[PDB]
Parts: sequence; C-alpha cells; structure tokens
Amino acid sequence: NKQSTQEELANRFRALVEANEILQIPGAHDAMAALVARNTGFLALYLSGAAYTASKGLPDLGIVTSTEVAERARDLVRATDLPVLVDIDTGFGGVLNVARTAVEMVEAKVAAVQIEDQQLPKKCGHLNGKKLVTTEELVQKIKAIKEVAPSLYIVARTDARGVEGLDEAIERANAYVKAGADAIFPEALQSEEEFRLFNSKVNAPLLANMTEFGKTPYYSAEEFANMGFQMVIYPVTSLRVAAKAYENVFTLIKETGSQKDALSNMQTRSELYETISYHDFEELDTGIAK
Amino acid sequence: QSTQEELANRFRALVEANEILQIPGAHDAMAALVARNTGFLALYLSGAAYTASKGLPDLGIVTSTEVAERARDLVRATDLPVLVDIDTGFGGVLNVARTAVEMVEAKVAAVQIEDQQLPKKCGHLNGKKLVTTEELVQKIKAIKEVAPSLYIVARTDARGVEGLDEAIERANAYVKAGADAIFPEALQSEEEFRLFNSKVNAPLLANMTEFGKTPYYSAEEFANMGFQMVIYPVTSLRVAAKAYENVFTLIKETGSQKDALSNMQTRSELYETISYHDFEELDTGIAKT
Repeated sequence: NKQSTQEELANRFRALVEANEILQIPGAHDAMAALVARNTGFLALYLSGAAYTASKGLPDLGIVTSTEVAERARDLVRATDLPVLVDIDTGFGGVLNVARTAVEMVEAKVAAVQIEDQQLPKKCGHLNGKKLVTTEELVQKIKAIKEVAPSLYIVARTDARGVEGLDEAIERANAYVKAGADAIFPEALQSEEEFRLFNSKVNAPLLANMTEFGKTPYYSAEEFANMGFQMVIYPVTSLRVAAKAYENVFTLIKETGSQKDALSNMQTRSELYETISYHDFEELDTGIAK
Repeated sequence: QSTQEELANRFRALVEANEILQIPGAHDAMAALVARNTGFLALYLSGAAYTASKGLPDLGIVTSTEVAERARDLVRATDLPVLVDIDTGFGGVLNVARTAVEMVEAKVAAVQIEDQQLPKKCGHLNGKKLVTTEELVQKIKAIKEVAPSLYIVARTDARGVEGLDEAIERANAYVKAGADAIFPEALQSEEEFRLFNSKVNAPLLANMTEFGKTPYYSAEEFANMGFQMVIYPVTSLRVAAKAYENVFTLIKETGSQKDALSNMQTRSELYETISYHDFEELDTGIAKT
C-alpha cells in the first residue's frame, strides 16, 4: 500500500482549490460510494452530516458525535487516499470540543473541515431555528482549529445571507477569513450578481453547494466557475440515488417474488471484484507465500 | 421497542409460518428502513455486503464488533428480526461465545454460522476446504449454552467441495447440535432440493444471490421446492453501487446532476423515512411549560 499523509492530503486539496479549473467534490456517505467516485475520476470527496446521519437512519439534527463522524471519514480516506472535506457542523460543542474534533479529523487524515456559524442546538420548541452565533463566536472556533491543527484546511460556512443580508454575510465572511479560514461556503446567495459580488468583496476561494431540491438552481460546474467559484459540492446525491434504488428493487422482490428484472441495474461481481481491489489482496498473499 | 427474545421468537414464527419468509439484505440503516417501508418482515446482514460497503473484500478481516455495531444500527432503525452472517464466529469456541452475546446485546434475532475454514493459508487463498464436522458442532453448542434465545442457522458448503451426501450428514449433525435451520449452499437442482429436504430434519434457507450458482427462482417456487425462507443478501449494495456509477458519471461528464432528478429519493420521502416528524413532536411536546 502507498497511502498519503494528512499533510500531503491537505496540501493536495489546497492545490485542487487553487487550480484554474473548478473542483467537483462529490458527497460519499460510505466507502463504496467513495470508491465509485474515485473510479469515476473525482479528486476530492465530501462527507455531509445530512447524508451521514441519513445513512444511519437519523435526522440531521446534531445528535451524532464527533467520534462517529471521524470514523466514517476514516473509512473514506482508508479506501481512496483522496482529500476529504468533512462537514463538522459547529465543532460539536465549544472551543475545546472544536479543538478535539480538529485532532480527530487530522488523525483520520482528513484534508479539510467545514464549520458553520449556525447556532446549535436549537432551543426546545423552536427546533426549526435559523439564528446564528455571533461573528466572534465562530472566529474563536476557527482560531482554535488553526491553533491545534495548522495542517487542516478550513472551509467556513455562513447562513447569514438569508437571515441578516448580503453585506452582513460579506462582513462575517471576511472576519472568518482573517481568523484563519481558507475558503468560504456562502449558503443561499440569491443570484448571478450576488455570486460575482460576494466573490469580489471576499478574499477567499468560494464553495458552491449543489444539493438537489434546494435554494440553488442546477448550474453546471463550468457555470459556477466563471461565476466566481473554485469548488462545488454534491453532498447528498449518493444517498438520494441509493435510497431510490432500494425502493425499486425491494418493491420488485416483494411484488414479483424475484429480483429478476433489476439485474441490469446492478454492479456486477466483476465490477465489485475490481472496485474493492480483490486482486491486490491475492497478489499480497501469494507474494508472501513464496 | 422489542426485546431480543421478542425479535427472536417472531423470526422463528415467521419461519414456521406457511407463507415463505423473504429476507432482504440491508447493508445499512437506510436500506433497512426502506425494506421495512416496502413491507418485509425480516432483514439480513450479509458479510459480503457489509464489508464491501466499507470497501473491504469478504475475506474475514472484519471484527465481530464491527458487524455487531452495524447489526445494532439495523435493529434500531426498524425493530425487525435480523439474521446476521457471523461467518465462522470470528475465531474459536470462546470467540463464538463472545460473538453470540454481542449479537444478543445488539438485539439480533438470528445468526448464521458456516463450516468453511478460516483463516485461509498462504498460496491457498482461493482454497475451499471446510472444517471438521465436530468443530462446527462444538461452535453451535457454544451458542446454545451462551445465548439460548438466539436463532441458529448453519450454512454448509459441503455440496460443492465434498458431496451431496456429506452435506446431508453435516446438516443433520448441525441440527442435533442446536441449529434451528440449515443453509445448504449451492444445491445443484430441484431434484437435489427435494432430496435434501426429504433427508434433512429442519427448515431450509435459500440463497437468492445474483450471478451465482443458483437460478432466479421466485419465492413461491422455493416454497414449492421445500424452502421456508429465502435471502437476498447483496442486492441492496448491488443496486446502490450502480446508481453511484451512473450519477457520478453524469456529474463528471455533464457537469451536472439534472438528468438524475427522477432517479432520486426526494427530501420529502427522506423526511418521511427517517421519521423527522417524531422528533418534532417530541421536541415541541416537551416545550409545554
């Protein structure tokens, strides 16, 4: 095996960002999705809280632990040796929790983490809250990361556009950047002009969130690129299509008594053989044998 | 939220039931949830599907704890009887005992143990030898004494490597040892199904895995041929993988996922499936001063 180090992975990720061509970053909720993405030719992967929790059959409500997220992230790197950006929500607690989350991700050889200014958890009764923490509140958290894990590329998410306003978001963004963030995820900017303007007023590479059925139209990556973005995520797609596929094949087996008609909708044992690199284990066992 | 004994006694009733029991493989909780919503009454945790989901080959390099934690996820999501492929029990008799308790703790209904030999020798990785009959008998004995409430399926690979006769002999011994049902891998034809059925003192499980040594019989046909249950072990992962491939290629080469919108679970169905409402009702219900 020839795995990379975390510091190699973070720098490779940074390179990918600074690159002239836009970086597409697919969400992979598990190691199999991670392997397919790599084989499909993607150079970075995304672990979204949404897809992760949904995989475990849970709601995206911040009830998973940093330990759990760091282990699934392990699975991703262990499988692909690709830079992985991990959505760490708000750091799973305070400055100290954020500090430990940072170490655990470096241990998992995570290349980058995404932290947000959303205020969590939500007050009882108003669990559908939209309030954010103070700018300083995230600033300190970012400083905590830069302190304990300087080898970690930081993407900072802000939901300030839809709750406080455009210029408010720009102000928050530039603060997070000077605090140590290397890139900005501006949730739900509302137009072409807002994208270009935000890019113009903020001194950092920008991330675009291409999640389906959301507040963002289906622009191509090329479109995002000339509009001022240098990376784009497809966070939950892997789980959306998988869940659809369960439904269709389970329906079929229950209805018809057989999976006969869905054979074409399947990865073959041959494709599986090569995907999990079964061969490379064989050459290992025999090389040792002689 | 059923007890382990409840989940085990129901699975056993499902087996003895007149209608053949369909058991789909669910490699994770989401698969598990959909199987439940689809109407299935029991779930399977496949060794091949689990490991591959973690990007590993089925070579017995996952630990019992690993499998135990995934089984835990499945039972938690659905509260359905789950049958877990525990391989050879991940070690000796005392390892088998440990594996059993862990599964009982995880609220697992049934386990499946096989007579293949593990680990496999160098150079003989692709080897296909089984353990001595008593070795598996001792292991079944272990599970009976340590976890009496756990339903036992014993898989024999004897038809393929030894002969049809030894398969029957091994199976019957496993039965008398404590196996509640037997999994006869790769019986060759319907003739061999019935004969084995006539010669084996137990409920039988059919392996309906794809691209294998077994034709695509319907569940009802298996029932007519002697079987009381049938698994669909790797299917969830088989369809999950190909969907990744198609959508990722789409994104990679189109620059966008627009054309896969109809091939996706909606936010609304997601919301439904994970019971997001239940958490709202819990959260808001407590908000009463």
